Amino acid sequence: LSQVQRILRERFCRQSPHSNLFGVQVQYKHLSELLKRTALHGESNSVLIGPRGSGKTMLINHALKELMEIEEVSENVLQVHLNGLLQINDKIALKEITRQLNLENVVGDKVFGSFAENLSFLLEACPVIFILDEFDLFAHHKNQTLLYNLFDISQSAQTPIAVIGLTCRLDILELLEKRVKSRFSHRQIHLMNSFGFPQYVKIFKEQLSLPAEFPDKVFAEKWNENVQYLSEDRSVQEVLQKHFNISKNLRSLHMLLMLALNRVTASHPFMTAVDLMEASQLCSMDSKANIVHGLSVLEICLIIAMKHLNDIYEEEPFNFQMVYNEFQKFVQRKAHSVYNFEKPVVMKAFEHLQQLELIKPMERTSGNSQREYQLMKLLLDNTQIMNALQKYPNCPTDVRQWATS
Amino acid sequence: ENVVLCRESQVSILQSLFGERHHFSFPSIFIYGHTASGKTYVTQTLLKTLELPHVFVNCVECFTLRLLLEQILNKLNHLSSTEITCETFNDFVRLFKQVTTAENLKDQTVYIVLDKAEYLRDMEANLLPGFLRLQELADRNVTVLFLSEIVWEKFRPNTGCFEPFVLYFPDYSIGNLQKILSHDHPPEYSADFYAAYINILLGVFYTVCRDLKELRHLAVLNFPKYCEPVVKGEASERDTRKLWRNIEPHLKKAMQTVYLREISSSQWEKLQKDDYYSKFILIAAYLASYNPARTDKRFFLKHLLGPKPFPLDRLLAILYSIVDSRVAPTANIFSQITSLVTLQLLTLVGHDDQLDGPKYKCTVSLDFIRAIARTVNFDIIKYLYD
Amino acid sequence: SVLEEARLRLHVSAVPESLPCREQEFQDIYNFVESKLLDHTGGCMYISGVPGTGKTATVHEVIRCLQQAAQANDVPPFQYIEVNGMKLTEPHQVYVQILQKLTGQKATANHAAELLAKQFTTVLLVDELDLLWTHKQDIMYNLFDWPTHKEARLVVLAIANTMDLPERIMTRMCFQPYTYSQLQQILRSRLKHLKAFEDDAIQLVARKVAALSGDARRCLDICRRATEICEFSQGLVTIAHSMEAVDEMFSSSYITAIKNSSVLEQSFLRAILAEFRRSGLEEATFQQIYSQHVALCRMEGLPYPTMSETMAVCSHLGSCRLLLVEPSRNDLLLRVRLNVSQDDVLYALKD
Amino acid sequence: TSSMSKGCFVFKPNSKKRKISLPIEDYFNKGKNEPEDSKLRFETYQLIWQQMKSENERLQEELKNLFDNLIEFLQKSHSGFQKNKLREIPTAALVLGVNVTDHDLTFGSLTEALQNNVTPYVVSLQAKDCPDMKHFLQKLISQLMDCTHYSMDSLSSWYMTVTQSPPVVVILKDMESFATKVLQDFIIISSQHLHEFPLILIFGIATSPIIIHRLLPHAVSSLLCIELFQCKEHLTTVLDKLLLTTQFPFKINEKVLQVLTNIFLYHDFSVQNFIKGLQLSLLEHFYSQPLSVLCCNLPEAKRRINFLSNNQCENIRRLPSFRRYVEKQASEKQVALLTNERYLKEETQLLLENLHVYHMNYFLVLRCLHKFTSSLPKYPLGRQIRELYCTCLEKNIWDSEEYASVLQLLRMLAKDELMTILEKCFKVFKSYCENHLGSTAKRIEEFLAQFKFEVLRENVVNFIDCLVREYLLPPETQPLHEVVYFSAAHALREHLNAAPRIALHTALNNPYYYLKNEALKSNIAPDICIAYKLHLINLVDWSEAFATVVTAAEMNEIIHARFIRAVSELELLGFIKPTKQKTDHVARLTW
Amino acid sequence: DQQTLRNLLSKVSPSFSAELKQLNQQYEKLFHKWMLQLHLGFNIVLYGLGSKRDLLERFRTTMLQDSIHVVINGFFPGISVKSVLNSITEEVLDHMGTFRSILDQLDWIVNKFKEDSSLELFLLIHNLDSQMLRGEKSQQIIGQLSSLHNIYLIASIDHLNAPLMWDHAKQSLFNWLWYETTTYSPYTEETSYENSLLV
DNA sequence: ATTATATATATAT
DNA sequence: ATATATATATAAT
Ligand SMILES: Nc1ncnc2c1ncn2[C@@H]1O[C@H](COP(=O)(O)OP(=O)(O)OP(=O)(O)O)[C@@H](O)[C@H]1O
Ligand SMILES: Nc1ncnc2c1ncn2[C@@H]1O[C@H](COP(=O)(O)OP(=O)(O)OP(=O)(O)O)[C@@H](O)[C@H]1O
Ligand SMILES: [K+]
Ligand SMILES: [Mg+2]
Ligand SMILES: [Mg+2]
Ligand SMILES: [Mg+2]
Repeated sequence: LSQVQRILRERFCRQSPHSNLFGVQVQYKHLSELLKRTALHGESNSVLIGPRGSGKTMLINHALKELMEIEEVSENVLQVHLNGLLQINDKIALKEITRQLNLENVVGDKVFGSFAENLSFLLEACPVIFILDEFDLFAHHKNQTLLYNLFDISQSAQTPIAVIGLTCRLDILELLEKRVKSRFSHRQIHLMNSFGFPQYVKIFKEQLSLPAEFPDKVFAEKWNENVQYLSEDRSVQEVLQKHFNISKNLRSLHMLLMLALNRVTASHPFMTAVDLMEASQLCSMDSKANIVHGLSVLEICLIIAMKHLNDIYEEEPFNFQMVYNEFQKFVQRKAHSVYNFEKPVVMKAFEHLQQLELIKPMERTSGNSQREYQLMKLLLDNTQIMNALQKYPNCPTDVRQWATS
Repeated sequence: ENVVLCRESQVSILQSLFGERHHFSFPSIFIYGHTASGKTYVTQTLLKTLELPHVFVNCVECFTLRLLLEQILNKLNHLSSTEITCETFNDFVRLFKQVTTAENLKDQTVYIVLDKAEYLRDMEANLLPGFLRLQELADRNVTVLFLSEIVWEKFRPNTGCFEPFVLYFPDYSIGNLQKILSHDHPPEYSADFYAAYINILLGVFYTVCRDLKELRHLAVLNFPKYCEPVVKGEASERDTRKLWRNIEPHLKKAMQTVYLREISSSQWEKLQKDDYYSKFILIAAYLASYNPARTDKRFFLKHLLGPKPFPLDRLLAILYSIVDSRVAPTANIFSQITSLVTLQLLTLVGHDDQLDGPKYKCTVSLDFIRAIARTVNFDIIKYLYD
Repeated sequence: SVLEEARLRLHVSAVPESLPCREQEFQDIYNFVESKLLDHTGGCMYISGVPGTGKTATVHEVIRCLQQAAQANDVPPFQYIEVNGMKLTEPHQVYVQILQKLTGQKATANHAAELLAKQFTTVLLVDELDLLWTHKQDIMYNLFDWPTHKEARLVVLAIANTMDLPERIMTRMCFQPYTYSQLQQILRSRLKHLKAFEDDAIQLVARKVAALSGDARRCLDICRRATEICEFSQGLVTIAHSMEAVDEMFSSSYITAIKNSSVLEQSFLRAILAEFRRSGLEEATFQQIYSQHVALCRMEGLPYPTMSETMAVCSHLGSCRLLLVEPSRNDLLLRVRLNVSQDDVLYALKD
Repeated sequence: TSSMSKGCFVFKPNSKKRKISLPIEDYFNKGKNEPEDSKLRFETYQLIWQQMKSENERLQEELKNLFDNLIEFLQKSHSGFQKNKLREIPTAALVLGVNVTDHDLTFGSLTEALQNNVTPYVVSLQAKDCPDMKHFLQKLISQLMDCTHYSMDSLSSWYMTVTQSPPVVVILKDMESFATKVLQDFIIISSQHLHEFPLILIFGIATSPIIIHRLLPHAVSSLLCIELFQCKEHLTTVLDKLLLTTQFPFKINEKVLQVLTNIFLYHDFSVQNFIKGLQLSLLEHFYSQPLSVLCCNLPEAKRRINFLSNNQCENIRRLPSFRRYVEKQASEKQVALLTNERYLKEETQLLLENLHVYHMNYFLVLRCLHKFTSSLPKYPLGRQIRELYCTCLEKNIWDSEEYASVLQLLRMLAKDELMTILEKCFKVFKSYCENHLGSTAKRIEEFLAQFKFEVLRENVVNFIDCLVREYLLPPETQPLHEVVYFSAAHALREHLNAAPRIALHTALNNPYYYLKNEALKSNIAPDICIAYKLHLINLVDWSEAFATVVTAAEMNEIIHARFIRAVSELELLGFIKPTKQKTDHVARLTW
Repeated sequence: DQQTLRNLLSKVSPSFSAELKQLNQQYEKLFHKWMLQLHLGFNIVLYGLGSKRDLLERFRTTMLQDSIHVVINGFFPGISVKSVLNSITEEVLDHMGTFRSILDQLDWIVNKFKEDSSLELFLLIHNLDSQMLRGEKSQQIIGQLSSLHNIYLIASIDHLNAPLMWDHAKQSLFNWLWYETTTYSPYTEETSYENSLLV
């Protein structure tokens, strides 16, 4: 159906405010009590919140939404968003604050002696909330001037200000300087994924569920029931265990559900256990084994020689002349007269491997050395070599015999 | 005009992921594959077929971060409808929302396909996370594609990023290559006549090449040689063992000559239609680089692992030992040593000092030395090893 | 209520008019500046210490009391300048700021330097001496060299965080970190007339912070958050609330991040530990760690790991800084170091 | 003034009115012999040099064969783009020689040839100002303009603007010098916009054409269409039209010739250094000889004889060639010449025409001898006109025994071979007109008119032997030869190439040679000359050995501080580098 | 022994004083031949044993008295080809600016020389074999300076292996004229900086 | 492979 | 146009 695809494509791709919170309640309480205290009083506080995909932008957006429904709040609060990937300098960062506070007409051509004097005139023309998304890249500026000026204006000035800080770094209080550390109230909120696998199974049913404001109720009843029957199936639980064994992040699950929904149309109205099984295979693909399947026959013959070099002269780099000499014994003695190709063609096979980056320079110096006699290292492990040879579509008989021997 | 052959299921994955126009797709898809497996062709034809407003950008072309941003911006402003300038990535995101709010583009899925993605990492550290998370940043219903030839785990930055859903274009097999090549027929001959030519051509050339681009070019050039016995009248279309025996030895010379670009394709079409002190000093460095210093005294006074760097005081000592005459240490003979370096026949290593920097190497092959030795009537073989 | 005035008092911005425990330094600064203002002579001062001592507040009380003495006609009147190093965009902008503060005219930095050199009862204040450093060290040197001239009649006060600073330039009054007694005096001093805290919480907070660092802002924030966690349990702020607060602001979340991890990343960390036991070094390539990790996944019973998935596992562990890894542009050559100690990892994985 | 904590010491003549400059040739006048002789010698030098530069450049222009093939290739490859993918960029690989210096004219000459025939836009790039892709493209767009962050879309927009048809030609002078990265990038970007930007690339290659494979890998080398194009022959022509013609008055001796030929064949092929060599010799010849104003065109040289200073007339009298010439004469003729300068003037005007007519006689017989010589197999005297010129200038050829074996070989030629030889020899006489050998041209035509073979053949052999004995003769046996000749062999040799290391090696081992004051016959030496000969090296013992020697030769510490300076002098020279195996252990001479 | 000792230790007697006092005049004869050959497109390097700076400074006092000459000392420790370019481009032209590149500055110098023939500059280099100027790029900048017609150059090399810094393309940029000038005065000023780095 | 110096561009004075 | 910060190249560790 059209509207089901619309709602869960907004839910899983363009990640959107939804009411459900799993295992972040005390964290939500501390953040809410803080923004309430900063938004109502003249109090100022600072926060450093969690690894990737752990719902950092989820939790703040609900809280500001919940705060904004208060009629007194919505009249007299101004928000400013700054991301650490967009604004990599304080000059770019200072321009955004004048624009987002709608004071770009007010400031005009006025000249300010200092960075703080520019920020001081802005605030004096009603609390203000600052949100600093992806905070660890603000802390790699030259002198952390934006970090100091936001904390100092919070700690001393009367104007109420909140500095919420969003990072992925557990060692976040070792990249900041001493003086900013002293002005930072050490208020840590931890949205770490502390929930179990039975709790992980319950989330699987709830996120793949249509809401109650859906018009056509009779399809919505049987769709919700069909989720309930599949949620208890043993077949879905083995691949759900595999993905839970990799990661407890819900973004990997939202990757799984979109590809399983990809196979639902008017001809296939309800999901099947086969669809989730087929969805698991695409995400679990191994990248390096796929490339070796698509190499040429001669390109396979080089890497087995390069495998054979690292078992004798262990952890020692090798050049082309190491490789070509090893290849010559296999053509003249081990196998047969065919594949005794010339020296200029085998160069292309080596020059195509380095283009695909299965082989990396030990030392990179362009122009200093020749195409041959350049020390090179194999980036492909021995485990991936033997498995890929077995699944090669028509691998020649003696070539695989050389690989084992 | 353009038809995709033996790419059905992968394509169906692409329009399945695309969906309808108002729907929100993945923020980032990263497509990886070999040298020719329909990365450019399938994606470009599929975006043009559905009339989805899309921008195709080569990354190698735009060598500067700046060049890449207006190239996306200008091409989208043609699609909606003078010159928009943006320097940093922040001004790109602000202006991208400005161009997308036009009436044709407010409720559709705008695509930015990028080709040759292995160079984007060298440009800047924060560019590659910028495009992967672009739909969350811009909030304008955007999908970004990544055409590349390298696996995803190399692309991953150290600090982490949004993860793209990884697809694979599968390699063409030996039958799969055959159907694509036997589609664009030459009109004057039959359909089964051209297929048997493809059958024998892949007989020689599948071993060294599974590239579609190379084999199609090799198929065009040797086709006049294949069809000349029937034109002369010795054979017919049903005399297959006549036709394959004419092209049999001809193709085993194409692999050495045309395939390695020694004789160019322009020549190969026409060929069937027509039916003193510098000489010693390079020898001296070759004896300097490729010999141990312990046996130096034995050879003169009375190759694998590559070059070994040598001092100049060893070099000049060998030079006076092989020239059977008094040689003055003139300015030119010291000027002539560094003429070989700038000509790349020699190379200095280290660069610690220049006049008191004795280090050099002899970067030239064995065959180049044996003719110069033969020119001046000198025996390079006698001094190399016993 | 009762607690809301405790929040109002405990706020860092509410500096008191009379500061406890910094009265001798107040008098000594006051005597040095009164020995230099009344006789119309130019001198120099340097002050340093750890950031939490209270330098700016005490010298601001100094400049206020001289201003009040100036209003009462006790001393000849003085015009006042204050500049902070962190706030400025550029190190050379000090000259243009001193120029506009003293005179109406504005100029470029080198023109301002020449006008200030030609110009020299003004009382300079320079916080944050460290960031005005240049490889010329010209700004630092002429900041010391300007007031020592009869035309100048300038007194310079300086604030920094390393005491051994003005030797490398080619007196040093000092401020000490707070101990138990001064800190407990401050904490009772802000809540002198409100019955809101128990003294056992006061001594635990003061003892903990003076044991760790010796800062004031840390104490005021731990007390303000302790009032919050007491307000959840509804009074009187007991020992339990402050004990919960002190390990809500001082405990490290490295080990609890290790606890709540998935199965395969913990297996990866166990593989790192085992490979370090086998080697004895701090350096181990990604191939060596993976060669142990496949054996661990074999023995535990996990499905056999692909390397393009263990690479994602290693990148996720590096992104949260539990490991130290190279950027992944090279693969199979990633030498890994444990960012955390072996004992914390063995404490976290055992349960 | 030259010493401060800085590296710039420029002096300026400001604040004083000396804006007027000193004209050139005021420094030429080093010895006061005549003031006005020097000005005329410098004018004759300038005229002869500009003539030899013009006839160098015109001859290098004539040696058109190469450009005809390249112009045809340029038009043919663009005929495909005229008709209209994966088009290969057509490229031309010009193999220029090892003579790196010569390439500037060779690349310079090709510019106006292409600019006149096929294309109006030809530009040149060098690696010295192209390190990266931003710099490689910025230089290209600026040179394209006359004939903002520009890109390849800037190139295509410019091309549509100015054409509203012809190809753009871009030549790379030194492909060895270019970095690998920028070459691999430029080929790929240009190929995908071949539809709106037609590009054809010419590469200046110096080495054999295998350099393309090393710099450019196979994945890029198949996007090009490589076609190949291609000093000993250039040198023989330029020697003939500068020295073996009578149009230029100046000549050189055999030892001066031997010096200049040896730097070319042995060290490095460079015809511009040969041009450099004779330009110094022309400068040195009008400097050492005062009466070298007579080295000009012959009607002017007789005019110069008429008006002279009296010291110049005495200067004419003291030539060794002149002194040998007056001695052979009668008794009365000697006192006729020595006393009266007017009788000297008329005799000299005859002798310069005897000098001039001989040089008209000389080479036009050498050209005929080569036509015999190059026909003969096994080439005894030489196969080249440069080699044959050397062996007869040094000494008479028949007086050497090498010429007799040539005569014995020349007797054994068949009838057909002689018909080719005497056809060419008669053609040589017709080629150079106003030749002073009339009867000979007739008898070479009479021998051709004649066509018992063996008896007439010996006349044909004895034709050439008598002729060369008349005219081939070394010019040291001719009076007033010095007026157009220069023999300072060591003076030219050391100036072009000398040996600094033997200047170091001789002086240290032998103090006596530049201080001829019994300083050495087989201790007493300057400070660098004692410490050198001691070593040919731990510094404590090396200090003792110096302290042993210098005290023998001559509370002080004078001897120890000398050891400090005269080893730090030596490590400034290329001898001493400190090491850590001992306190010092180094030997960088070993020769 | 410490370096301070030599300043009071100025009591060394030359042994063969009379005969070395003869080779300053004989090489003073060769001044005018050099001064001839500079104007016509050649260049001079002095090759020998001794300290050629004495004959070079003797050449300045006698000859270049009414010219815009420059003296370059490579034996100075903090010397660069950057400094050699900066001396000309700020003082000789009377220009007051900075340049983005050594190559762009070199282009501005060569183009300003090509525009006007009225300027003549004499580029004296006492030591070109010092390790700062030993660079092929530095010698390339000096050779692109040297090839012009309105600029002149005298040089001296002390090193045993000194022609390493010229190949065939640079032996064409410098039109060298080689001169045996072996005075036997000792290296005094240029050994001063080197005396520090050992005992 | 990283760190230091030189250099190329960009930005602020 | 001077000066400084950032980016890239070359050189040394
Ligand atoms: N406990 C949870 N409750 C509800 N939703 C969750 C929870 N954990 C994860 N999610 C979902 O996973 C996604 C998390 O990504 P989100 O955009 O919120 O920020 P993030 O990716 O954690 O932060 P960053 O982008 O800075 O790494 C959201 O769509 C969210 O709905
Ligand atoms: N399904 C198909 N049917 C017909 N032709 C095809 C098909 N797939 C690819 N081709 C042809 O193969 C050629 C090369 O394919 P493509 O341009 O996708 O290479 P590529 O993989 O993008 O190259 P690279 O890996 O270097 O980026 C195209 O010119 C196209 O005509
Ligand atoms: K010159
Ligand atoms: Mg987020
Ligand atoms: Mg492609
Ligand atoms: Mg302070």
